[PDB]
Amino acid sequence: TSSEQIMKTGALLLQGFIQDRAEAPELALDPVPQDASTKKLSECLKRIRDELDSNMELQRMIAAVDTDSPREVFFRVAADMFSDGNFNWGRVVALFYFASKLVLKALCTKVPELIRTIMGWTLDFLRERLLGWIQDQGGWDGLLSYFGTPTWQTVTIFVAGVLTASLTIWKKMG
Amino acid sequence: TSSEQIMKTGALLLQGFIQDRAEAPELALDPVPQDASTKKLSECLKRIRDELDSNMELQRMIAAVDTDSPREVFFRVAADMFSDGNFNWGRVVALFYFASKLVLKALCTKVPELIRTIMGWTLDFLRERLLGWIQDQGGWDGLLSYFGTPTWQTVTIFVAGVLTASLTIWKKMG
Repeated sequence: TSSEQIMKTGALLLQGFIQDRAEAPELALDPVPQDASTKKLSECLKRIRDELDSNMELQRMIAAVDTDSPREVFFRVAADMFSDGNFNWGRVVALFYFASKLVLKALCTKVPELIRTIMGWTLDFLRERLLGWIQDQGGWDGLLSYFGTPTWQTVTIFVAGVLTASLTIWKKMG
Repeated sequence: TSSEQIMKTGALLLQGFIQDRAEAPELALDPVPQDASTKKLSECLKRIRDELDSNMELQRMIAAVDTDSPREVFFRVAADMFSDGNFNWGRVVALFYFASKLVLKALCTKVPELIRTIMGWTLDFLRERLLGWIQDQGGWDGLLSYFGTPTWQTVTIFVAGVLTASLTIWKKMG
């Protein structure tokens, strides 16, 4: 519940979204030693991550993102997504899911320098805008509770609900 | 008219019945971005929802439901309500109205974990038993047609007619 701890687990999770699906090996980021706690979180998020991968309306919007000049697209999404001073785990999770495919959309266009670059922005944005609220949720473990074991496909609708809804605004305001 | 679309609008409407009247903010479900189409549906259902709120014979039966062990009461109602392989919008609407107050009857007994849980069951039941028929009605927009603008208080009688009639059977078969 020290920033450190939250930052730490944060990168770990973030990296989870990424390396699970897909590039100079010398600059690679050595996998972060998971333990029990962060095991169930990641075990969970990969379950979300595929229901989301399977949401087309989201996939469409995702497809509409600047595949290789995404500095601005990320920070404007992240801004709007919490533009209301509230926070739920849905929102956090989505931001993470979004960042993930930002990468996969760049790895495909083969610009691996940015793995780091994006992982940078997020965890930055984590610290600047969320470290507080998470700290005040007893840390990440709350996020498990956000996902009880039958209600997968339901929350996921609402969680894509917001992410789509925000990409969409970006899509029109330029 | 893809399941997605129908599922989507489905949650949106469902959530409409609920959050319009009334609880850990961290697990909250972020409101689903409405558009024009689903605007009139929800604009409509809230008009039904109050004529129903105002039907006492229904309110009585509603009062007789297990306030906090409702897994079975819901699925047995939903079963009987379409136990005849026919479908009208009245029936659908009522199922939705019922689920709504199931929640409000639980929020009052302060068990907010179940918001999700019930929203789960319904949209499940939506998919398994209704996605077909709605798909074959050109989707939800048909439901508007079920409610022409003078004949409010009439259909509502028949719509409560069925819902009461089904709770009633549950009330006796145990």
